[PDB]
Amino acid sequence: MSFNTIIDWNSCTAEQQRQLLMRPAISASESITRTVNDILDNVKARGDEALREYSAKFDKTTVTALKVSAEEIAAASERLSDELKQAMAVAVKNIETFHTAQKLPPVDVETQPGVRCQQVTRPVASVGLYIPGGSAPLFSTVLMLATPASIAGCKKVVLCSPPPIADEILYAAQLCGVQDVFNVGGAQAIAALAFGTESVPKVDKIFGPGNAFVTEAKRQVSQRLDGAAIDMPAGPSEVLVIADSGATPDFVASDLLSQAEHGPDSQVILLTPAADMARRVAEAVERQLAELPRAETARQALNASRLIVTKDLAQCVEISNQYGPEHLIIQTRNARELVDSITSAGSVFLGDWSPESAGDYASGTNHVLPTYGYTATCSSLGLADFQKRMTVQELSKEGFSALASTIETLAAAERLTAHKNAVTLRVNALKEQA
Amino acid sequence: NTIIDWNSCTAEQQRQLLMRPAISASESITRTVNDILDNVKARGDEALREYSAKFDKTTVTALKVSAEEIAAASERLSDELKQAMAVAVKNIETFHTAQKLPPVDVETQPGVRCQQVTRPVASVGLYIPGGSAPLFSTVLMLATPASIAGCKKVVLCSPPPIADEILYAAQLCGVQDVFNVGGAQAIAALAFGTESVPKVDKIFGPGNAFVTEAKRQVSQRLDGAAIDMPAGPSEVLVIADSGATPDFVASDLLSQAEHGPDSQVILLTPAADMARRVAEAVERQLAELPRAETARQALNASRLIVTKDLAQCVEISNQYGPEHLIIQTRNARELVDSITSAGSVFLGDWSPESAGDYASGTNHVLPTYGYTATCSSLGLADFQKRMTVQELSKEGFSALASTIETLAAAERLTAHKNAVTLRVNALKEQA
Ligand SMILES: N[C@@H](Cc1c[nH]c[nH+]1)C(=O)O
Ligand SMILES: N[C@@H](Cc1c[nH]c[nH+]1)C(=O)O
Ligand SMILES: [Zn+2]
Ligand SMILES: [Zn+2]
Repeated sequence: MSFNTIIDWNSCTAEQQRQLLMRPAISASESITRTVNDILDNVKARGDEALREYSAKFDKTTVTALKVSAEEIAAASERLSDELKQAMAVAVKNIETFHTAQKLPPVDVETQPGVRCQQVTRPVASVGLYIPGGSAPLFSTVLMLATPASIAGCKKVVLCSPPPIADEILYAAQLCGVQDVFNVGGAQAIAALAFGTESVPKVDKIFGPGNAFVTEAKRQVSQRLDGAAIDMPAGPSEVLVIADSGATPDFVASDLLSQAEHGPDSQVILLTPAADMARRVAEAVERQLAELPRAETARQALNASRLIVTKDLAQCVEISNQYGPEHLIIQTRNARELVDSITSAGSVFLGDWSPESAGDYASGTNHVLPTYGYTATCSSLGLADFQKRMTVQELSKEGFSALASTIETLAAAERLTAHKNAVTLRVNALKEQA
Repeated sequence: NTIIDWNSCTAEQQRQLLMRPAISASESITRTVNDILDNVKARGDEALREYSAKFDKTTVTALKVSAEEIAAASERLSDELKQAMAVAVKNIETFHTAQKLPPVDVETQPGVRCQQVTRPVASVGLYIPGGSAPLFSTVLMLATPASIAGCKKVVLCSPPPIADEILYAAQLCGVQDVFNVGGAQAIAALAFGTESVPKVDKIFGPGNAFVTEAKRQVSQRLDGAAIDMPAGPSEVLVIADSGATPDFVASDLLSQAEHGPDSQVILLTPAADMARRVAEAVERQLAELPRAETARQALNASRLIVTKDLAQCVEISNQYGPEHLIIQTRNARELVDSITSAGSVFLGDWSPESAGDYASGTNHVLPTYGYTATCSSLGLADFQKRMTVQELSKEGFSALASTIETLAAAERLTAHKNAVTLRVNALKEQA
């Protein structure tokens, strides 16, 4: 249906092989940047009045109260089925158990007698969460963001989403303890969280992906001093599946399609030692695609897919590590054995019964992951992103005295007399006193 | 001098007192650093050698410092220094090794195994400013964590000629390659790589305005590389009570001030008497510092503030979020819990900033300019990444299947839902 079939890796030239491992390039659109720039400055200078002006020309019912009332929340709540509410409770319980398990053990050591050094954590005081709106509300992200923030001890957690806000998002927010929910979206919401308005509190860090304007807004506020920090840069979503001859074509295909339906820009890749497996997966994908209700998105994403036949699993791992996929699914006989050799990936799924779908919703891991190659240096969203590491040290007189000569020597070597003098004064004071 | 009586200040005058300087970032340098990167990415080494002629008399030939050139430098250093550095490295190594994250491995539900593991950042490049007196201590601070993290490639760039202290330092911490390159071009070389300098995944280390600007740029490019953290002027804030020693407080403010003319120096104390004595001690000590023009210049921005009580010192400190916080009070340790924002904290009268900058073992590469609000001190974590792993058994998956379908269904993600149904049906037929 307008596309490729399979690629024999070793049949490609060294150059072509390097072109596949590369991801598409993004523009900059001098226009969107300028548009977003004016949006941010406007929101900072004219607050809620400015937000209502945008709400006006962007809606048939200009928003009045920015903060969703507690009454509107309880109403949305009752309208959801018990089935769905219970499903969310299961997801939150497992997400909570996994992230709670990431709490850093205390770091407290005496590098040498009398020289006590510690590392303690402090939560980011206030965080803002953004959730896109629309037809199909991806309320699960609310669970992924608010849960870790709650566990970290963040003092303030607020959320913005394009009005009207779905009952699922509102319920997901209440369930995770989100304190305030605001009727704002796009680059304006990011600006509202980053700068603050009469209604929206200024937060220290903003979490949550969005469209091109949300992404640009997050980039801009992270680069401004009067702005705020952000969770991570965005990029197209990806999935790489490593499958041997023992995998089930339909399982492989269902995972490639799950990722593909996340957007026309999703990158889906299959690495398999078996040409036969590749062919079967390609056909399963075609057959399953034909049953997908609204598969135009999935269809377009598949045009950039790559079903690669390799020499063996070792070459599969070599290729995967060079790529560093956001999601890595290992459907091979010795799945867990390979993990150790996996040097780069956002989140790994092992075996036939670990669908990407299980991780997006209820296994407990976070589905907010690095993509577009950022897997090379950034990590999966976790507890650490809602905290800060602070260092503390205390030297006793004895500890200080034994380290003094070393400090003076080094300070003197760097020609920083005042640093050296700070030690000398203390040393003489100690001789004196006793 | 000039003592500030905090509470006699208008609420506005107050925040204006602690406010940090503004930003220049003059387009002049934004462009200069830009065309510099492009050139390096297109014409690699040929570009680098063209930039050596310009800045500094080196006309660099071989970019990589030879092993023989390093051994010679090592021999020219005194035993006293070499031994000083071993103490530093040993302590730094001990503190960062202690930061290792114990592995996370749990079953959120029976048969649903979730783990968090760590992987090192593949390759990292370290930048060290040159000059007559180089702060070679930064080498120990960056290269030691990189060694502990298990980074496969660790390289360092520094303006030629590179002092012996830097070469020895690099070698002691196991840096693999040292390159005769600096400024905005050294950063571009690490981000894009050249025929001699390898492309790295993350770049660490502070430097002048051009280095700072190049890091920002390469961190904002798909073709570039990630960086450790944004830059800013260094800061020191001392909280001292009636029991503190004027000369000790002054020596810490001056330690920070002697770094650069933009250093922020701040004293908070509930005793006017103490503030006045500290100002006098600063005056006396200043007159004896050789390279003290900049220290005096930094002090033009200093603040000697008198608060009403100790609690108010903690309040102001938390609002500011200083890079270095020194607590010279009689119960320093107990105050720590109430400190919500600071880069590195020093407790008591025997914990001078100098100790932390050199051998206590903590890292002196800290977040500043208010970034302590969300950013952290450099540590092991900045040289690695967390990767999650999950494996659901047949039982675990079956116990979660319904939940996943219900959720996927609500988000209208059909393929996500069908991935579960396919598996549930397969299990039913094998049951
Ligand atoms: N795949 C989405 C997460 C998700 C939500 N629902 C299903 N999946 C992401 O990239 O964040
Ligand atoms: N005080 C410096 C580090 C330093 C290097 N040498 C002496 N001190 C800082 O943390 O910015
Ligand atoms: Zn998904
Ligand atoms: Zn210092």
